Amino acid sequence: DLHLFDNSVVFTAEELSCAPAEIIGRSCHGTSYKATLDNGYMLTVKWLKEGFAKSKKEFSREIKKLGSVRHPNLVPLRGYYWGPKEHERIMISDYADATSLSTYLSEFDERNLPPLSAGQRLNIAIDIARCLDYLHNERVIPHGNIKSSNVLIQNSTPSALVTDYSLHRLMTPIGMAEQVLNAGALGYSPPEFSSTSKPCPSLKSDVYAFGVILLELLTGKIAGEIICMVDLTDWVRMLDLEERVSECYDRHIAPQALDGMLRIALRCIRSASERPEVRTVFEDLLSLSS
Ligand SMILES: Nc1ncnc2c1ncn2[C@@H]1O[C@H](COP(=O)(O)OP(=O)(O)NP(=O)(O)O)[C@@H](O)[C@H]1O
Ligand SMILES: [Mg+2]
Repeated sequence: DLHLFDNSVVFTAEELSCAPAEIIGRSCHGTSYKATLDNGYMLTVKWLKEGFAKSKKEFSREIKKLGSVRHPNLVPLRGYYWGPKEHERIMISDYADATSLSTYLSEFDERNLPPLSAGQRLNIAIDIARCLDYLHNERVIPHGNIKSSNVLIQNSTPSALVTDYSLHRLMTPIGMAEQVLNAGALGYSPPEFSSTSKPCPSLKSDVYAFGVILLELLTGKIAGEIICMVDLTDWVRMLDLEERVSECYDRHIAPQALDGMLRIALRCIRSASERPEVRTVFEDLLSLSS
């Protein structure tokens, strides 16, 4: 059983299974593969861990809502595969020849790549806020899985792409708990998640996680790395109170835009009640490009 949302990208279930496939990576959700169709079309084949996918009726209903979600800065979801076995729960999207933000930030020196300039960092940030603006305001659906590994950097336009959106919409409580736990471990969970036994990703949690991304863009540090002081967000928050915010900036980059980005990032990581709406954040990041 293979379902395609549009007639734009068409293939068989037997064509997908007999396609040259290579592992992209593994996560809390499951594993990602790159599949190359006969005509050159490249797809992302994301297998959800067994027990993570909701029952067929709910999953189909929820994923069709996600299938209609389209934005230039969001990677298109083309379909899904539902097989006779319990492990055969696959989400199918476009494949982008890119490098993720976390891979760029951590392994840029090892690779040929030059560090991201101050302008590129502002640009990535605007492309992400643009996408969340649309999700939050027009579709009223949270991403809920924001992390630097879900931000893709490509040479072609648009420079930044957001992937793996709204997965909590398709999962059992088991699936959702594993996602929240992993986001907590990586540092993307807001302070209100501590007060709940079973917290759910939301429009509010997205703005928090977006704040952590802005901090990774500004410092050049991955969110889950411990710092001698300890938390990335705590580091910046502790440095700010001690009048030492400038010291957080990546040594590979100070343009006023970085300070603008910092004031926005700090607003994003405040309590739910003081946390700005995503349109305000998008507009404020956008004013920095002028
Ligand atoms: N198209 C891509 N180009 C480059 N890197 C990618 C691409 N897709 C995924 N990656 C990276 O490969 C790894 C696996 O991606 P993925 O399977 O989406 O897991 P994740 O991003 O770690 N977590 P999640 O998406 O929430 O399940 C991550 O380090 C991604 O940043
Ligand atoms: Mg991903």
